[PDB]
Amino acid sequence: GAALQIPFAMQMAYRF
Repeated sequence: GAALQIPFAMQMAYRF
C-alpha cells in the first residue's frame, strides 16, 4: 500500500 510511496519520491528526484 505505502511501499510505492517511498521509491516514488526518489523516482522523481532523478526524473527531473
